[PDB]
Amino acid sequence: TTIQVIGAGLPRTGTNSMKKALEIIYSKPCYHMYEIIFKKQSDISIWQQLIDETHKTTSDKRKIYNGLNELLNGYIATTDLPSCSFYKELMTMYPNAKVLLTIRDKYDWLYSLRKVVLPKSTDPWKLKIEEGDQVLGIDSNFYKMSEDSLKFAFQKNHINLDDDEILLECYDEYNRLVQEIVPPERLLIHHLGDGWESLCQFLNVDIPNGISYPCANSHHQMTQLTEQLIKHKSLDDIIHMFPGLI
Ligand SMILES: Nc1ncnc2c1ncn2[C@@H]1O[C@H](COP(=O)(O)O)[C@@H](OP(=O)(O)O)[C@H]1O
Ligand SMILES: CC(C)NC[C@@H]1CCc2cc(CO)c([N+](=O)[O-])cc2N1
Repeated sequence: TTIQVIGAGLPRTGTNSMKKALEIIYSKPCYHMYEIIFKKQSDISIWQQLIDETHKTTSDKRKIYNGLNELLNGYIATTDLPSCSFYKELMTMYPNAKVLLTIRDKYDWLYSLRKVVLPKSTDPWKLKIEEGDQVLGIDSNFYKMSEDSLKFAFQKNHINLDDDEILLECYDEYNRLVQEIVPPERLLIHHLGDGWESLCQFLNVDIPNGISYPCANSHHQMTQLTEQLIKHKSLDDIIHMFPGLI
Protein backbone atom coordinates (compact mmCIF):
# COMPACT_ATOMS: atom_id res chain seq x y z
CA THR A 1 0.00 0.00 0.00
CA THR A 2 1.12 3.54 -0.84
CA ILE A 3 -0.38 7.02 -0.53
CA GLN A 4 -2.82 7.65 -3.38
CA VAL A 5 -4.60 10.80 -2.12
CA ILE A 6 -3.14 13.75 -0.18
CA GLY A 7 -5.72 15.76 1.74
CA ALA A 8 -4.47 19.34 2.02
CA GLY A 9 -7.64 20.80 3.56
CA LEU A 10 -7.44 22.36 7.00
CA PRO A 11 -9.14 20.97 10.12
CA ARG A 12 -12.89 21.60 10.34
CA THR A 13 -13.33 21.55 6.54
CA GLY A 14 -14.92 18.09 6.38
CA THR A 15 -11.73 16.04 6.69
CA ASN A 16 -13.24 13.29 8.85
CA SER A 17 -16.02 12.77 6.31
CA MET A 18 -13.41 12.73 3.53
CA LYS A 19 -11.44 10.19 5.57
CA LYS A 20 -14.53 7.97 5.73
CA ALA A 21 -15.30 8.57 2.05
CA LEU A 22 -11.79 7.54 0.99
CA GLU A 23 -11.95 4.43 3.18
CA ILE A 24 -15.20 3.53 1.40
CA ILE A 25 -13.67 4.07 -2.04
CA TYR A 26 -10.40 2.21 -1.44
CA SER A 27 -11.30 -0.23 1.39
CA LYS A 28 -8.03 0.72 3.09
CA PRO A 29 -7.23 3.08 5.98
CA CYS A 30 -6.93 6.86 5.70
CA TYR A 31 -4.97 8.95 8.20
CA HIS A 32 -6.61 11.69 10.29
CA MET A 33 -6.21 13.35 13.67
CA TYR A 34 -8.71 10.79 15.00
CA GLU A 35 -6.08 8.13 14.28
CA ILE A 36 -3.68 9.96 16.61
CA ILE A 37 -6.20 10.75 19.35
CA PHE A 38 -8.11 7.48 19.51
CA LYS A 39 -5.70 4.84 18.16
CA LYS A 40 -2.03 5.97 18.01
CA GLN A 41 -1.22 8.63 20.60
CA SER A 42 2.44 7.57 20.37
CA ASP A 43 2.48 9.32 16.98
CA ILE A 44 2.24 12.71 18.73
CA SER A 45 5.95 12.85 19.59
CA ILE A 46 6.93 11.68 16.09
CA TRP A 47 4.90 14.45 14.46
CA GLN A 48 6.40 16.96 16.90
CA GLN A 49 9.92 15.92 15.89
CA LEU A 50 9.13 16.39 12.19
CA ILE A 51 7.62 19.83 12.80
CA ASP A 52 10.64 20.79 14.91
CA GLU A 53 12.91 19.63 12.09
CA THR A 54 11.33 22.20 9.75
CA HIS A 55 12.26 25.01 12.17
CA LYS A 56 15.98 24.25 11.80
CA THR A 57 18.21 26.57 9.77
CA THR A 58 19.03 23.54 7.58
CA SER A 59 16.24 20.98 7.79
CA ASP A 60 16.97 17.34 6.98
CA LYS A 61 14.40 16.75 4.25
CA ARG A 62 15.26 13.04 4.00
CA LYS A 63 14.64 12.68 7.74
CA ILE A 64 11.23 14.28 7.16
CA TYR A 65 10.43 12.08 4.14
CA ASN A 66 11.30 8.91 6.05
CA GLY A 67 9.37 10.03 9.12
CA LEU A 68 6.27 10.71 7.03
CA ASN A 69 6.64 7.42 5.16
CA GLU A 70 6.94 5.53 8.45
CA LEU A 71 3.98 7.39 9.99
CA LEU A 72 1.78 6.65 6.96
CA ASN A 73 2.72 2.99 6.49
CA GLY A 74 -0.44 1.01 5.83
CA TYR A 75 -2.51 4.06 4.82
CA ILE A 76 -3.89 4.78 1.36
CA ALA A 77 -4.56 8.47 2.02
CA THR A 78 -4.19 11.19 4.62
CA THR A 79 -6.30 14.14 5.74
CA ASP A 80 -6.45 16.78 8.46
CA LEU A 81 -3.78 18.20 10.74
CA PRO A 82 -0.97 17.53 11.18
CA SER A 83 -0.46 15.78 7.84
CA CYS A 84 -2.06 18.52 5.72
CA SER A 85 0.71 20.94 6.71
CA PHE A 86 3.16 18.58 4.96
CA TYR A 87 1.26 18.40 1.66
CA LYS A 88 4.22 19.74 -0.33
CA GLU A 89 6.55 17.11 1.13
CA LEU A 90 3.93 14.41 0.52
CA MET A 91 3.52 15.52 -3.10
CA THR A 92 7.27 15.07 -3.57
CA MET A 93 7.37 11.65 -1.89
CA TYR A 94 4.30 10.43 -3.83
CA PRO A 95 4.44 12.07 -7.28
CA ASN A 96 1.48 10.00 -8.50
CA ALA A 97 -0.74 10.87 -5.53
CA LYS A 98 -3.59 13.28 -6.21
CA VAL A 99 -4.39 16.22 -3.94
CA LEU A 100 -7.72 17.14 -2.35
CA LEU A 101 -8.51 20.56 -0.92
CA THR A 102 -11.60 20.42 1.27
CA ILE A 103 -12.93 23.95 1.74
CA ARG A 104 -15.88 25.83 3.22
CA ASP A 105 -17.11 29.32 4.10
CA LYS A 106 -14.37 30.96 6.14
CA TYR A 107 -16.65 32.29 8.89
CA ASP A 108 -18.22 28.88 9.50
CA TRP A 109 -14.71 27.40 9.59
CA LEU A 110 -13.42 29.87 12.19
CA TYR A 111 -16.45 29.22 14.38
CA SER A 112 -15.94 25.46 14.16
CA LEU A 113 -12.20 25.82 14.81
CA ARG A 114 -12.81 27.86 17.98
CA LYS A 115 -15.19 25.25 19.41
CA VAL A 116 -13.04 22.14 18.82
CA VAL A 117 -9.43 22.75 17.80
CA LEU A 118 -8.23 26.22 18.82
CA PRO A 119 -10.33 28.09 21.38
CA LYS A 120 -9.07 31.45 22.55
CA SER A 121 -6.77 31.31 25.56
CA THR A 122 -9.39 33.24 27.57
CA ASP A 123 -12.34 31.06 26.52
CA PRO A 124 -13.76 29.08 29.48
CA TRP A 125 -14.56 26.26 27.05
CA LYS A 126 -10.82 25.61 26.72
CA LEU A 127 -10.81 24.20 30.26
CA LYS A 128 -13.70 21.87 29.41
CA ILE A 129 -11.83 20.59 26.34
CA GLU A 130 -8.80 19.93 28.54
CA GLU A 131 -10.75 18.11 31.27
CA GLY A 132 -12.44 15.93 28.65
CA ASP A 133 -9.15 15.30 26.86
CA GLN A 134 -7.62 14.07 30.14
CA VAL A 135 -10.12 11.20 30.10
CA LEU A 136 -8.64 10.22 26.72
CA GLY A 137 -5.08 10.56 28.04
CA ILE A 138 -4.42 13.64 25.88
CA ASP A 139 -2.01 16.02 27.64
CA SER A 140 -0.17 19.26 26.89
CA ASN A 141 2.18 17.61 24.38
CA PHE A 142 -0.80 17.09 22.07
CA TYR A 143 -1.86 20.74 22.15
CA LYS A 144 1.71 21.80 21.34
CA MET A 145 1.96 19.47 18.35
CA SER A 146 -1.49 20.53 17.10
CA GLU A 147 -0.76 24.24 17.51
CA ASP A 148 2.71 23.90 15.96
CA SER A 149 1.32 21.99 12.98
CA LEU A 150 -1.23 24.77 12.39
CA LYS A 151 1.43 27.49 12.54
CA PHE A 152 3.49 25.42 10.09
CA ALA A 153 0.55 25.22 7.69
CA PHE A 154 0.22 29.02 7.99
CA GLN A 155 4.01 29.47 7.57
CA LYS A 156 4.27 31.83 10.54
CA ASN A 157 6.37 31.64 13.72
CA HIS A 158 5.07 34.49 15.89
CA ILE A 159 1.30 34.71 15.37
CA ASN A 160 -1.49 35.77 17.72
CA LEU A 161 -3.74 32.72 17.47
CA ASP A 162 -6.36 34.53 19.59
CA ASP A 163 -7.03 37.08 16.81
CA ASP A 164 -9.95 35.96 14.64
CA GLU A 165 -9.04 38.47 11.92
CA ILE A 166 -5.56 36.94 11.62
CA LEU A 167 -6.91 33.37 11.45
CA LEU A 168 -9.46 34.30 8.78
CA GLU A 169 -6.71 35.70 6.55
CA CYS A 170 -4.38 32.75 7.18
CA TYR A 171 -7.25 30.47 6.14
CA ASP A 172 -7.76 32.27 2.82
CA GLU A 173 -4.03 32.53 2.17
CA TYR A 174 -3.47 28.82 2.85
CA ASN A 175 -6.26 27.75 0.48
CA ARG A 176 -5.08 30.21 -2.17
CA LEU A 177 -1.52 28.88 -1.95
CA VAL A 178 -2.61 25.26 -2.39
CA GLN A 179 -4.32 26.21 -5.66
CA GLU A 180 -1.21 28.13 -6.73
CA ILE A 181 1.21 25.29 -5.95
CA VAL A 182 -0.69 22.17 -7.05
CA PRO A 183 -1.19 21.77 -10.83
CA PRO A 184 -4.92 21.92 -11.67
CA GLU A 185 -5.11 18.39 -13.13
CA ARG A 186 -3.68 17.09 -9.82
CA LEU A 187 -6.03 19.05 -7.53
CA LEU A 188 -9.71 18.70 -6.66
CA ILE A 189 -11.36 21.46 -4.63
CA HIS A 190 -14.22 19.81 -2.72
CA HIS A 191 -16.66 22.24 -1.12
CA LEU A 192 -18.67 21.11 1.89
CA GLY A 193 -21.76 19.33 0.60
CA ASP A 194 -20.27 18.44 -2.80
CA GLY A 195 -20.64 14.69 -2.27
CA TRP A 196 -19.47 11.75 -4.36
CA GLU A 197 -19.76 12.92 -7.95
CA SER A 198 -16.74 15.22 -8.30
CA LEU A 199 -14.63 13.09 -5.95
CA CYS A 200 -15.27 9.81 -7.76
CA GLN A 201 -14.71 11.34 -11.20
CA PHE A 202 -11.42 12.82 -9.97
CA LEU A 203 -10.31 9.43 -8.61
CA ASN A 204 -11.53 7.42 -11.64
CA VAL A 205 -14.08 5.38 -9.65
CA ASP A 206 -17.83 4.97 -9.86
CA ILE A 207 -20.18 6.48 -7.28
CA PRO A 208 -20.79 3.98 -4.43
CA ASN A 209 -24.22 2.55 -5.14
CA GLY A 210 -26.63 2.95 -2.24
CA ILE A 211 -23.99 4.51 0.04
CA SER A 212 -24.45 8.16 0.98
CA TYR A 213 -21.55 10.56 1.36
CA PRO A 214 -20.44 10.71 5.02
CA CYS A 215 -21.54 13.56 7.30
CA ALA A 216 -19.59 13.36 10.55
CA ASN A 217 -17.70 15.30 13.21
CA SER A 218 -19.91 18.35 13.80
CA HIS A 219 -19.00 20.78 16.56
CA HIS A 220 -22.31 19.90 18.23
CA GLN A 221 -21.11 16.29 18.39
CA MET A 222 -17.71 17.32 19.77
CA THR A 223 -19.33 19.49 22.44
CA GLN A 224 -21.54 16.56 23.45
CA LEU A 225 -18.50 14.28 23.50
CA THR A 226 -16.60 16.68 25.77
CA GLU A 227 -19.49 16.93 28.23
CA GLN A 228 -20.05 13.16 28.35
CA LEU A 229 -16.34 12.51 28.87
CA ILE A 230 -16.42 14.89 31.84
CA LYS A 231 -19.68 13.45 33.16
CA HIS A 232 -18.80 9.74 32.94
CA LYS A 233 -14.97 9.81 32.89
CA SER A 234 -14.72 6.92 30.41
CA LEU A 235 -14.81 6.68 26.62
CA ASP A 236 -15.95 3.04 26.63
CA ASP A 237 -18.94 3.89 28.83
CA ILE A 238 -20.03 6.62 26.38
CA ILE A 239 -18.92 5.34 22.95
CA HIS A 240 -22.43 4.03 22.25
CA MET A 241 -23.69 7.63 22.21
CA PHE A 242 -21.47 8.42 19.18
CA PRO A 243 -22.12 5.67 16.63
CA GLY A 244 -19.99 5.49 13.50
CA LEU A 245 -17.80 8.43 14.55
CA ILE A 246 -14.56 6.94 15.90
N1 LIG B 1 -21.30 15.82 4.29
C1 LIG B 1 -21.17 17.02 5.06
N2 LIG B 1 -21.99 18.04 4.80
C2 LIG B 1 -21.97 19.21 5.44
N3 LIG B 1 -21.11 19.44 6.43
C3 LIG B 1 -20.20 18.47 6.78
C4 LIG B 1 -20.23 17.21 6.13
N4 LIG B 1 -19.23 16.46 6.68
C5 LIG B 1 -18.65 17.20 7.63
N5 LIG B 1 -19.22 18.41 7.71
C6 LIG B 1 -18.84 19.46 8.62
O1 LIG B 1 -17.40 19.61 8.57
C7 LIG B 1 -16.91 19.96 9.92
C8 LIG B 1 -15.97 18.91 10.50
O2 LIG B 1 -14.79 18.86 9.68
P1 LIG B 1 -13.48 18.10 10.14
O3 LIG B 1 -13.82 16.64 10.13
O4 LIG B 1 -12.40 18.50 9.15
O5 LIG B 1 -13.16 18.50 11.56
C9 LIG B 1 -18.13 20.06 10.75
O6 LIG B 1 -18.62 21.42 10.68
P2 LIG B 1 -19.28 22.13 11.95
O7 LIG B 1 -18.27 22.11 13.09
O8 LIG B 1 -19.55 23.55 11.58
O9 LIG B 1 -20.51 21.33 12.29
C10 LIG B 1 -19.04 19.13 10.04
O10 LIG B 1 -20.38 19.43 10.38
C1 LIG C 1 -13.45 15.64 22.59
C2 LIG C 1 -12.52 16.84 22.74
C3 LIG C 1 -12.63 17.40 24.20
N1 LIG C 1 -11.13 16.57 22.29
C4 LIG C 1 -11.11 15.55 21.21
C5 LIG C 1 -11.19 16.24 19.80
C6 LIG C 1 -11.34 15.24 18.64
C7 LIG C 1 -11.41 16.09 17.33
C8 LIG C 1 -10.25 16.91 17.16
C9 LIG C 1 -9.79 17.23 15.87
C10 LIG C 1 -8.65 18.03 15.67
C11 LIG C 1 -8.27 18.30 14.33
O1 LIG C 1 -8.98 17.42 13.46
C12 LIG C 1 -8.01 18.50 16.83
N2 LIG C 1 -6.90 19.26 16.79
O2 LIG C 1 -6.25 19.63 15.64
O3 LIG C 1 -6.39 19.66 18.04
C13 LIG C 1 -8.48 18.19 18.11
C14 LIG C 1 -9.59 17.40 18.27
N3 LIG C 1 -10.02 17.09 19.56
